[PDB]
Amino acid sequence: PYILVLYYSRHGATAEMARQIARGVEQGGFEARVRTVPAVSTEGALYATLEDLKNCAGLALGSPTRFGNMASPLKYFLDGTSSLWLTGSLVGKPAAVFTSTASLHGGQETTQLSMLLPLLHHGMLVLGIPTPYGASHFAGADGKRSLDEHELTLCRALGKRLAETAGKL
Amino acid sequence: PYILVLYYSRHGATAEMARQIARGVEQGGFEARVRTVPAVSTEGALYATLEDLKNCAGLALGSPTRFGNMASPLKYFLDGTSSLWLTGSLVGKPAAVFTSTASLHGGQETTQLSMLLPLLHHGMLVLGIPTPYGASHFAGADGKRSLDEHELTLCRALGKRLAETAGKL
Amino acid sequence: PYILVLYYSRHGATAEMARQIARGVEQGGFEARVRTVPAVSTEGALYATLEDLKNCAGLALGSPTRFGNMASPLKYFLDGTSSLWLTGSLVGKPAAVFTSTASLHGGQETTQLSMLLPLLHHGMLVLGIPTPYGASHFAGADGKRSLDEHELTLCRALGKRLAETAGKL
Amino acid sequence: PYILVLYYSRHGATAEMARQIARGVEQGGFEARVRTVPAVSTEGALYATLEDLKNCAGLALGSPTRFGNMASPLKYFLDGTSSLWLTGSLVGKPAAVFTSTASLHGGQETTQLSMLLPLLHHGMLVLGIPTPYGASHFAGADGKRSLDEHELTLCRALGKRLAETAGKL
Repeated sequence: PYILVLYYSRHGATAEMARQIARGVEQGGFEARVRTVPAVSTEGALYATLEDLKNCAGLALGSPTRFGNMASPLKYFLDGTSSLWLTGSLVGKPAAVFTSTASLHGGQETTQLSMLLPLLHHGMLVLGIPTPYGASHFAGADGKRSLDEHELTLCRALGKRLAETAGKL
Repeated sequence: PYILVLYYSRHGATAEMARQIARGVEQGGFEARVRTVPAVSTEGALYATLEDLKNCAGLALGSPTRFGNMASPLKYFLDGTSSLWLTGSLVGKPAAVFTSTASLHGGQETTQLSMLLPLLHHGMLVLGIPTPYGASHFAGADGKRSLDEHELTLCRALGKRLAETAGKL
Repeated sequence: PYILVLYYSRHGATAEMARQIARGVEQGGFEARVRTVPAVSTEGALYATLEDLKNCAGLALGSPTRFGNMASPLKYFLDGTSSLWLTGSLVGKPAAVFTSTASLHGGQETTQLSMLLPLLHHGMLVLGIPTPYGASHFAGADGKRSLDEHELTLCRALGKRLAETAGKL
Repeated sequence: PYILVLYYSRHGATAEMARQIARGVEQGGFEARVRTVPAVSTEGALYATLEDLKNCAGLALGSPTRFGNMASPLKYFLDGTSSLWLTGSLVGKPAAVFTSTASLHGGQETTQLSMLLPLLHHGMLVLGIPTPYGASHFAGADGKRSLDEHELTLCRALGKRLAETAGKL
């Protein structure tokens, strides 16, 4: 009976968003299981496992926007979920996304969008904020800037909405 | 207690897909209300109304792929739904998409994708087929080619899944 | 030897962006031919023609964001360009997009994105701003708010870049 | 005076597509520099370097479709190109994409699409096939199935078109 809040964070912006979403989830009648993934190479929160994904009632996926796509260490953990898609899990379970960007120009909607693609592959029901595809944060080219009362509200709103939908389902 | 199957059709390909989805919906424990929209200019099934959208338990949206986007007469009917977004309806209700293309090259996924965008704006919960974003049909450059046993299965599957989710919700 | 700046405007926000882009185009060594399209129904700048599109050296496409997609009257004019895609024109010619939104939440990137899809169908070379997919404007829920020195800079930058690329090509 | 054909391959499908594109590039008046990237973890062609990307006249990017996104080892190599975006390179240079999928359902257009996002971030001019966003290959759930005369034609066509555009630029 938990929503998995699964994310990756480089300079900790996506990490705080994760926590707030978790609060939302709790407010929504569910236990938040907040997890991350390890760095990758060719040469914090606890690390997520396949079984974490297999057993969640629903999922919130987070990454910093990295050139319009999700961060590779997260992509790496998902690339290792064939089994779960093949036996058709995550199917039926609700999901949402969230992102952080260190950039004025843009790139969050599209990244949120690119992260809903796989969830729709795993056959999940995707929901947003009524950005509209998911919770977003501007971090400022310092990576420094902190959430606002507004961004905090949106994170919990989404977390709460995700949990309530898993409930209603 | 009905799923609105809302679509536009030029040469009737999307129209047959609509019907099959409707069958799915019935199989799924719901009444299908199948509707279309009128042609637009500067100079079949019954026509949809705003109240049709306001009162549905859930929604299936269909168009032929027209240069990677949905057909304008459909876009025109949606552009007239501000009121519904403003008072935040459709929110919470499930939705799916479907498309027809007269083309080898491609363009269906992207069009399905571009049609899920607005549903996520109106705050809906979007579901696919576990293409993966929605039911698709190749019509062949004649516009002629008919559904297969396979494409028919997918249409009802989606319709049934949409209705069952509205149910579970 | 002209770049077609083709757009639709409801409350004139996209219209001013069009003009500025046109200035950019001129700065870039090209004549701007600024055109719009007429309203559509079931029951300003000059109107664009098919031949306007056939003969341009390059293209800038503009719309207000309407539920994550381009405005229907524009979609309607493009839907009438089969001939041009079929005989494979626009192919090789550069193109860019621009948008206006009356909304805080979001929706511009995705709309810009959904408008680059067709250009890639017609086989065009698409370029952005080095949002990153094209020039954007927040209009404020009044539709009232005017361009900034910043948004103005971006519009001409894009127009200038589009024209220069058509040049280099 | 070379087009960088940059790709990742798991079971060698994207690898053959790379080679064919390279042939295209040669036919188009350019030297193909075909490169890949190493596997990533938490615990063939030569490997690409940052300087390979810095000095190309243009770029073709390839991956297998991995849940609607590009493969993580490729994403990892791109995530290490901040410097190049920051000093605004790749800007002005043409680019294309290509993909392989082991799947009936779908996912190639969207993945091609998700790979054009970053290229548009790095400020590149993106071109397709006049799928329409780039060259695609069905590998069959064996990963086994080989290119067709048709898919081969498309790969070289794209490679040739990419090189010719870099030429014209």
